[PDB]
Amino acid sequence: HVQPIPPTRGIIFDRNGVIIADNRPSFSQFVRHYPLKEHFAHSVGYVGRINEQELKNLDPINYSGTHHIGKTGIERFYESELHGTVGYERTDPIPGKDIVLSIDSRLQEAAENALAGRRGAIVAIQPSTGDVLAMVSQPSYDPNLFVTGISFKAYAELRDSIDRPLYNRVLRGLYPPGSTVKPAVALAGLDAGVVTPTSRVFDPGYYQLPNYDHKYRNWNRYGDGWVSLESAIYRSNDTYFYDLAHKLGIDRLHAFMSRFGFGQKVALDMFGEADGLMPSREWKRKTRRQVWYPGETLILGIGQGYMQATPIQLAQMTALLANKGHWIRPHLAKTIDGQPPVDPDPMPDIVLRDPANWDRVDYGMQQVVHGARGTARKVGATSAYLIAGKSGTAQVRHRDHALFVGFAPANNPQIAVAVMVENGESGSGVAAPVVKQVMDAWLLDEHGKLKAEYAEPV
Ligand SMILES: *C(=O)N1C[C@H](NOS(=O)(=O)O)CC[C@H]1C(=O)NNC(=O)[C@@H]1CCNC1
Ligand SMILES: [Cl-]
Repeated sequence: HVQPIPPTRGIIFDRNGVIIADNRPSFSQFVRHYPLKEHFAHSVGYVGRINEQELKNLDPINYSGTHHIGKTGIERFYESELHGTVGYERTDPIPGKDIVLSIDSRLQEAAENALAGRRGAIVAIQPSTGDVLAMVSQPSYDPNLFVTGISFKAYAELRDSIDRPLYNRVLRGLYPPGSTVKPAVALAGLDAGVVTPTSRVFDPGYYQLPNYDHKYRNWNRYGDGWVSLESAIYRSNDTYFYDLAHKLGIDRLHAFMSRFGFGQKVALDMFGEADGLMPSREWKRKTRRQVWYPGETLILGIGQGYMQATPIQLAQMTALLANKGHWIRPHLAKTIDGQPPVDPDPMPDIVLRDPANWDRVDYGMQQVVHGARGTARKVGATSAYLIAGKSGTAQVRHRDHALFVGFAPANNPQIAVAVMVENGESGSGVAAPVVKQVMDAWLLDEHGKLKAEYAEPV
């Protein structure tokens, strides 16, 4: 008599080879094991028993003897590769393909530590390679409770908590990116030619389009005076980008911010990534069926309105500013079966008509943290490396979310981080120190100094 044999699920490693997912022996068959538990619930995901629906959507041959299936995260997206082929009693089953993740969990743990128990999300990207060095969504849960079947009570402890431990804030958490988009908006205006690196704008504390008497007010009521590209970035002036978005138009704004990855998903291998929203004139005609008003473009110049962005879309934009426009999609899976995965649908690189604008916007982001009048100047006083970042706030009872993106070292980008702290208020005061703690753990040795590898200038 012949009898089928199930295959063993592929092992999951981090970027340094620490095991993220084993298989443990049980009797009356292997169970999947997550030896780091909550530190990867939203990155790797988990597996569970196979339901009524997914059984009529799986090979009865290859999945014979396989009673569990990927549910979310990496286990699902690469369920095919991690599964394998069955054997027969001896045709031996070929074990599932092993996956090496890009995440360094010495940075994943340091990021969760930097979040300090607050609800939110942290995403770290290596801009030259696209490796997702960290993917953090707080709070967490133990993925080892669904592998065997989770008690309908313990599920409720997850489901009926208002902190939402099941919410993957990195992938399905959509927030108005706020002031953090202003570097990309500046590049949109600089590219079109409506604004030049030295062209000035007087800030009386408000902006009016040449038709209405209505005033679009600056976050500083009394104004910043004459502001240029750099002054507009390290002070995050709203009137400068009110004026920039006006002279640019939403037709060429939505097109530019789309090439930065806003609108649809950015990553290569992230299950259930929300597209986000980059509003255009065609969207509002479909969705709301009303003509686009020129006042709706000005709120977009400072990252507001109906615009929706996921914390990974933000981090990819941060890596893009670090990468000088070379488009490489973020990806968790570093290698599959020992070779890196290939992007089937790449994104075109962002080729500016004056490539020096990259260094000018980066220098504006650079003075955000280190300038004498930067919003996050206190963060730069405690730094051993140059940080080209920018703080912001998201729009929302309770307060509003604090945001801060940034890459470092500014002159040789090795890390790109985007942080969203729920109800943090001060992008400069809470979200900025979290980036610097995440960036510190990646760049600093264990004695507080910058690593030898990253110090040399290029
Ligand atoms: C961007 O989101 N803004 C710029 C400020 N810089 O962030 S931080 O606090 O330095 O870290 C933060 C506030 C936010 C802002 O409010 N910008 N201005 C507006 O939204 C209009 C002025 C008041 N009504 C809207
Ligand atoms: Cl200030």
